[PDB]
Formats: sequence, C-alpha cells, structure tokens
Amino acid sequence: DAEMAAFGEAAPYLRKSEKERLEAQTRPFDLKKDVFVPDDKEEFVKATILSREGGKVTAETEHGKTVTVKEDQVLQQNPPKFDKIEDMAMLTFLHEPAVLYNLKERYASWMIYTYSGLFCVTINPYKWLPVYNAEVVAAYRGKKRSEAPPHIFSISDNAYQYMLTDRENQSILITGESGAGKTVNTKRVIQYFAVIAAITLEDQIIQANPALEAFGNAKTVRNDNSSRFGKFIRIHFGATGKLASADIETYLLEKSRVIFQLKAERDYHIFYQILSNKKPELLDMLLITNNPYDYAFISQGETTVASIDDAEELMATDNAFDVLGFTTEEKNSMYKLTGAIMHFGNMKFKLKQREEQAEPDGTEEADKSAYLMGLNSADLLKGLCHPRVKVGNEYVTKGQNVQQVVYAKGALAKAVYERMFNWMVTRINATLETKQPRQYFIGVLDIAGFEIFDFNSFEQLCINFTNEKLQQFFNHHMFVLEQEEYKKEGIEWEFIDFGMDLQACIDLIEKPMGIMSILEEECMFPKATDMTFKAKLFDNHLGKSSNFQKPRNIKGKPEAHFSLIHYAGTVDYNIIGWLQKNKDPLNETVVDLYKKSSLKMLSSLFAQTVSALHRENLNKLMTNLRSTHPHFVRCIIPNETKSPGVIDNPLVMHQLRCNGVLEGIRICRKGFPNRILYGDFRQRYRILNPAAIPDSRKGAEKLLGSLDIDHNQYKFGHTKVFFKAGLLGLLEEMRDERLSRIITRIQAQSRGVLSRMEFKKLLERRDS
Amino acid sequence: PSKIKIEFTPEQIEEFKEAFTLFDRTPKCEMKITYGQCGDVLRALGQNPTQAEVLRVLGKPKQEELNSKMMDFDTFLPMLQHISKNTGTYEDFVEGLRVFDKEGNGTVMGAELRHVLATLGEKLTEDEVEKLMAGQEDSNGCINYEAFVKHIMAG
Ligand SMILES: COC(=O)N1CCN(Cc2cccc(NC(=O)Nc3ccc(C)nc3)c2F)CC1
Ligand SMILES: Nc1ncnc2c1ncn2[C@@H]1O[C@H](COP(=O)(O)OP(=O)(O)O)[C@@H](O)[C@H]1O
Ligand code: VO4
Ligand SMILES: [Mg+2]
Repeated sequence: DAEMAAFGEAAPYLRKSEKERLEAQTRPFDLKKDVFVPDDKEEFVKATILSREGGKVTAETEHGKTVTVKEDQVLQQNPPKFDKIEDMAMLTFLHEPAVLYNLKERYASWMIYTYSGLFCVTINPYKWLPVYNAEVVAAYRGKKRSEAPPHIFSISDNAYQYMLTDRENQSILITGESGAGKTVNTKRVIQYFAVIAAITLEDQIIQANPALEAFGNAKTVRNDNSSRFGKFIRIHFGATGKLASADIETYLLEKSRVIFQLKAERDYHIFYQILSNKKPELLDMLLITNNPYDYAFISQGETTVASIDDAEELMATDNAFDVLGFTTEEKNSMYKLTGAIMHFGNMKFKLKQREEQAEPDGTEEADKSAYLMGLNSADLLKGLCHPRVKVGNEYVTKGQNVQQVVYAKGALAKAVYERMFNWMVTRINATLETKQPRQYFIGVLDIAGFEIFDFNSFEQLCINFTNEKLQQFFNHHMFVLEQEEYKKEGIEWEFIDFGMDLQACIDLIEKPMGIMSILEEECMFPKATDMTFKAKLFDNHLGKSSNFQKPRNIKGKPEAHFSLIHYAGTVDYNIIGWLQKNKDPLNETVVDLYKKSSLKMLSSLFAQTVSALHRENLNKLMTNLRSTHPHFVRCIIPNETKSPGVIDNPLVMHQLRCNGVLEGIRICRKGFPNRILYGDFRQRYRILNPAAIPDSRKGAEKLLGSLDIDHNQYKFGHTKVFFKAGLLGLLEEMRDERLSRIITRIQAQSRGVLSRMEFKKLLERRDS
Repeated sequence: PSKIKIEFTPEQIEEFKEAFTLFDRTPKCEMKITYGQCGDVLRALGQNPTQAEVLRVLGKPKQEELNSKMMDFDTFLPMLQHISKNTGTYEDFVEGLRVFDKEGNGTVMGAELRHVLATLGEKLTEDEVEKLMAGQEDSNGCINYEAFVKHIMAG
C-alpha cells in the first residue's frame, strides 16, 4: 500500500489493497469444480460441477440452477491469484469467460482500465473517478508496465518511452462505438503530456477541445456529447523528449446537423450555450430571443440535455477562446455568424401567383441575417430567388421554386458553419505552432464511433465505414504485419489464421463498382435519381456481395433501402438525398455576396464529391498511421441505459468479439511482441553483464545466454532480438536492480574520495 | 571478531594507528572514535565500503550507537582486516552512468547526475554531492561520465 502512496486518493481505484490480495489468494477454490458454462441469456456463467457422467457434466450455476452440458462446452476458471489481473495476457486459461469475468470483476471495483497484451481495454464507468488529477500524472511518470497499474496515463508514458528508445513516431488509436469513451481518453492523453511539461502551450492544448466541442459536438440518442467530426492530434517532441509543439487535423464535420435534427437529438452545443442567457449581451448582439423554439434550424429534436449545463458550458467555450488568444473581434465574429445562421433558417418564401417562382414571404429574419453577415438583404433575397448565370456580358437569372430556395438556404448555412469550424481549427493550430525544433510526435486518433439510429443515412455510412477501416487497421497490425515481421527476420514461426479480416465489407464500400464508386458515377449523370442509384446498388451487389443485403423494415420504424453487414452489426440504410449530399451544390450568386461581405471573417471563409474527399482523407490517414508504432485503447460500452457499474454480458461479449480482443491477446502470448536492433540491445543491456560483451549479434547471444532466464522467451532475428513481453519486463527489472547496485558502488567510491580529501587536510597539519 | 587473523605487518598497524588517532574528537583526547566515524577511517585507509557493509562489520548498530558508542583501535583493526577482504569495475561504473546518457554523446547533464547521486542507491547528502562535483562540469554544465569515473577511481 506504501508503494501506492504516490497515487494518493486514486490508489484504491487503480490497484487493490495488499489485504484484498491476501483475501482473494486464500478464498475458497477447487480447480476441478469451479468452471464456466454457456448461458442463453448471460453468455457464460460461473458454475460448480456436481456430477461427471458419460462425456457430460451436471453443474450448479451462480444463479442456483442445475444445467447438463457436454464436457467440451465447459471452460476452466483461473485460480484466485489471477483475480482482477492487470494484464490478461498473463492468465493461465485464456478464453471468452476468463476475459469477460476478469473485466467485470475489475469494473465492480471501479478499476476501468485492464491491459490485454500490448493493448488496453477500458469500460465506461458513467461516473467521475478521482484517477485523473496532477498527482496521478506525476505518479505515472517513467513507470514500467509492471510497476504501475493500468491507466490511460501509462499507455501515454509507454508510447513516450517507445518513441525515445526506438526513435520512431507513435500513435494512440482509441476505438469504440458512440458513447464508449474515445473523447474522454483522447483528452486524458493530451492532459498527461500538458501536465508533465508544466512541471502556455500546455494550457492551449487542453483548451483546444472545449472550443472544438462547442462547435463540433452534439447530443445524439447514443451520446450526450457525441463528436460529429474525426480528429488526429499530433503532440510534437524534441530529440531528447521535451514537448515542442502540437497540431490538429479534423475530418468531415456532419453538415446536415446544422439545419436538421432527428426526434431524440440536438443541433451543435454552441446554439444552446448562446441561448442559455449566461452572457445576455450575446443575445442583444445576435438580435435573438432566449427561445430555441423560435429558430427552425435548431429546434426539430430536443433543446435541453439533463447532464449538460449550457450556461456553464458557454463560459467554458468563451474562456477556451481567451486562453487560445482569439481576439474580441475573432470571438464576436464567431458568435455573430452563429446568430446569422439561426436567423437564416427563419427566412420564409412563397410561390408567385402565376409562376412556379419563389418570392420572399416577409423580410424581417432576412434583414437580421444580412445585418450580422455584412450583406445587403435585397441582394441576399434576389440571389436566393434568382441565382445569376453568365451569358455574354449579362447575368441572366435562373428560376427557382420554394423547394429549391429552401434547399439552397440550407446548403448555404451548412457551408458557412462548416467553413467557420475549419477556420477555428486553422486558428487553433496557428497558436499551437511554436516554431520550436522537433524530431518526433505522438498522434492521438479520436474518430466519430460506430452508430445505429432509427434512421441511418449517408452520414452514418461515412462514420461506420471509418470504424470498419480502423478495426481492419488493428487486424492488419496485430495479425498480418506481426507474422510478416517474424518471417522477414527469420524467426521460426507457423502462420496462424485468426479469422480477423474485414476486406469483403471494406471492398463493398470503397472499391470500384462498390457503394461509393456507384454513388460517384451516378453524381456524374444529370438525369440520375435516388431510385436509379438504389437499382444500380441492387443489380451489382444483391446475391453477389455477402455484406450487402435487403433492408429489415419494421412497421413503427423509418423505411430503409438496404442493409450492410458491418463488423459491429447490421445497419439499415435509407438512400434518399444521397446524390445531393454527395455533390453538395451551392448557390454561387450568394457565395459572391459572402466574398464581398463587410464582415472580414465571412469574406475570408469564401475567399468534387464528399465520398471522394472522405476516401482520400481515410487512406492518407492510414499511411500516416503506417509510419507510426500504434498503441490501441479499446473502449467498451457496459450497458444500453448509461447506468454506472452495471454490465450487460451479451453487449460486452459482442464488443470484445468484434474488436478481436481475445485474438489480440493470443498473438501477444504466442508471438514475440517486443524486439530491439542488436546495436541498441548492446547500449541498453550491456550493463546486465559487461564481461559477456568485452559482433553485436554474438554479444547479444553471449549476454542473454549468461542470464538465469527462460531461454525460450527470446529469439535471434537477422537484425533484431525478439522477446516475449514477460521476459522484457523481467530484463527491465534486472536492469533497474543492477543500476541501483552500480549507483550504490559509485556512491561508496565517492564517499572514499571525500573521506580521503579530508584525511589529506588532517595529514597536512601534522604528518605531510 | 575473534576468527579474524590479522595479516597486516606491525609497520602497517602503526601507520593505521596514527590515521585512527587523527580522527580523535573525544574531549579527553583518549584516541578513540565513535561507531559513526568508522566508515571515514576505513575510507581514509584506502577502503571503499558501502554504508550497508560498514553497518554489517559494526554489528548492525542503532543510530544511538553510531553517535555515542566509543571504539578503540584494537576493536577497529579486525574490522579494517575484514573490509579489506571483500567492488565493481570501471566498465560497470561507465555502464551505470550511460543509462542517463539520453543522446549517447559521452556526457550527462550536471544537474541530472547530482540528482541521481542524491536520490538513487545509498543517497548522498546535497553537501556530499556539492563537494564531490566541484569543478567537474564543462562550459555547457555537462559531465564526461567516463572521465568522472576515472577521477573517483583515482581518488
Ligand atoms: C514492459 O515494460 C514496458 O512497457 N516498457 C519497458 C521499456 N521498454 C523500452 C524498450 C525496451 C526493449 C525494446 C523496445 N522496443 C520495442 O519493443 N519496439 C517495438 C515493439 C513492437 C512494435 C510493433 N514496434 C516496436 C523498447 F522500447 C518499453 C516500455
Ligand atoms: N473514463 C470515463 N470517466 C468518466 N465518465 C466517462 C468516461 N468515459 C466516458 N464517460 C462518460 O461517457 C460519455 C461519453 O464518452 P465519450 O468519450 O464522449 O464517448 P465517445 O467514444 O463517443 O467519444 C462522457 O461524456 C462521460 O459522461
Ligand atoms: O459518440 V462519439 O464521440 O463516438 O461519436
Ligand atoms: Mg467523441
């Protein structure tokens, strides 16, 4: 417990007491009786064998039920020394209920992080725990994986040590479905490096997220604070490991949310933060009321969230902008454009008497919009109703009905908002860039997670396709590149097929003739419709692509056109408006007015397809990631009701299965997950036995051969020494132990010198 | 204590008897030392024992015994003989300091080595570190750790 003293009040939430360790260790247990059996409702249950009879077992479950099962369905419980184990790669029996019950038992003690080989699993507590303070940050600094309990700070510290030891860029890839904990863990990685460096760039990196979340996050049916954009945060370091700079890359903000909401969701936080009336001057400046129901674009779903204090959050947003060095003019322009968007959606239109042409139906909301936008309202209204076309020194007008104007009005508001969000990211990067020299970076990936709504459209396909690719990146790193490394290096290895490959689903979406390629081609045919697109998908894929199926339409649920078998589940997609969403067209007459705006921000914001741009961002991200050493954090949703400390076994089992957690632990156990170049081995471990190295390969052989170790736990490659993670942990303990003994011996020689210096002074007074 | 056969020549014994006398701080000038100054005399006489090795030959004394238990030369001599029997090579010392060499350039930051000697192993006081480190840093405040190892081993 004294060894856990540095962690303070966080200590019981990170590691169990020595008293609990002795209680577990000695608890009643029989290796023969204490087993796990399958269960139709709970996946697996703990059971005690009562009788063994002709290949079948009769056992009593934890729920007081007598079940009869086959011997090959029975799985052994790990002895009590393994209770709440920190690394599941260390369990004697590795199977699904062993992993599930180890996770459940740690979660019941509020221990939300568990190592699983070289990666980590985290389960959403739905509760604040005192494990993320500056004292816990200090306590994790430089700790080896064995000496420190599992935490997001230790994954962050390990990545930093790999960076300096291997001299290579690192990535922290945080997976999970919507509401699993990716954004929370991303901000904890950032917090770790900011607080370590603090012991204003550090303040600025922490304040980047509240500013982005006001404009890029929103309440969805799955998450009260859902990220509606992807982001890759790079934390730059000098050659010796000092924090140097940071930068943020953002991907595909969900544009439709700005002007549209489904029943159980809100628009972006910022609108409600402003309307909170916490800063009444903002309402006066934006010429708005305090009622969200007065603004069409923002009040189609929900307007309040029980867990969010929009008044408190506007102060967090406004303070984030101050810390980030945004001027009053920059802050006010962002508020004004948000208010202008609110007014813009309230502009009504009617058909002319004798022609299918739109005309303004009142001009009050257009006047307010134009005023905030630095435009003339008559020019705005004429541009929307009669967009100009150039024909030999004349701007002839194109006719527009009310449907066309309403659509154009929406497209424009979505564009202003998206470009404003992109301006803000560029502006955050301008302050985060310090011009300080660097060599390395640790990148943190925070994507929008796997989601299934009652209505799934183009935005859900793009999101779910990102999650599919990220899962495949894990599969590739863990099971493909890993086995390839062994073979290239000449390590004796038999290829294992882990059954983790999502290529058929990925190909269906992104390859030629696939979903995106068909959509892109249809966007190039002027006469194409949502039903010519729907027919083309069916003709090319129904009965041909395993992952493409018919929709599973249910009465009281919205209509879908097809279903896609994703890694995390089958999703029913609605195809209406996908051509328009992909082309994303804009009224160029109004864009010219934005270019000539008296409001400098709108003027600068405006100074082929979404699927093509998405595909390009993804594969360019996947190649940045390929040049880094990835570290995975697998965030898990425990239940469907946001209940703290409650686990739903099938839901947790489903997530662990499709994440490939067990297969991932297996390759770490069976393979050699740690490796070091021969020259680098000599520099780090010659200290263990300098006499053994008085050729770098021969030296490594002689040194490792002289140690009292399991000689099966290391292998010699063409250029590297390979290790089991357990042997590396032991070698590191041996290195620290020997360093301590050497320092003690240097100190003894140092005491010798100091005493001899004093003795020489004493002799000089009498004898010398 | 009794099992220790004294191997030193009578001339060495007289040489050690004088060094031991130079450490006398007794008010009556009785030519005795406290248990706590034994380490110092073993060191003045060419030995380099650890704090633990000194405490073992002293018979594991309490802090009270180190401060005020007196020792004569006849009790000291078998302790000097026993300590002289039992150190680490130049290579071990250089490898130990290389751990703190971030770049692998042959130097270590002065303030870092000072911190290591005052925190790790059998901690040296800030005063002992100051005295030992005096005039050993270059113009950039760095320490050539293999030159430093040669310096302490020749001391
Ligand atoms: C167990 O304790 C820890 O977690 N650590 C102890 C100190 N370690 C430093 C260190 C020693 C030996 C080798 C490496 N490098 C290595 O394994 N590289 C590697 C392995 C796999 C892939 C995909 N890419 C690169 C290395 F950094 C790292 C932290
Ligand atoms: N480690 C955690 N500690 C406390 N609450 C958490 C933790 N992880 C998630 N939560 C809760 O769950 C919510 C959803 O988490 P979040 O990181 O936004 O999910 P996502 O994976 O969608 O980005 C958080 O806003 C918070 O209320
Ligand atoms: O709810 V999420 O942040 O995964 O989008
Ligand atoms: Mg998020």
